[PDB]
Amino acid sequence: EPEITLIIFGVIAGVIGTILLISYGIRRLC
Amino acid sequence: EPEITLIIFGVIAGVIGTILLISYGIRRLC
Ligand SMILES: CCCCCCCC/C=C\CCCCCCCC(=O)OC[C@@H](O)CO
Repeated sequence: EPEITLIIFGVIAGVIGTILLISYGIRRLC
Repeated sequence: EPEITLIIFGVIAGVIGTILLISYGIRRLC
């Protein structure tokens, strides 16, 4: 039942969110 | 409220997961 969909997408929004945020903290660091 | 609880956990698990993944990936792969 679609209760896991909230988890997977939350992970997706969690993984994507961290990669980009760190990539914006490193983009200056060459 | 239970839906947002599942989504938030996905984010937290996603945030902690990605941080550890690349932190334990940068230092490893030299
Ligand atoms: C950077 C990667 C981050 C990975 C984080 C992974 C987080 C996983 C979080 C939660 C996993 C829960 C797994 C849930 C496992 C479902 C159990 C099951 O099979 O029962 C199904 C029933 O509905 C049948 O009636």
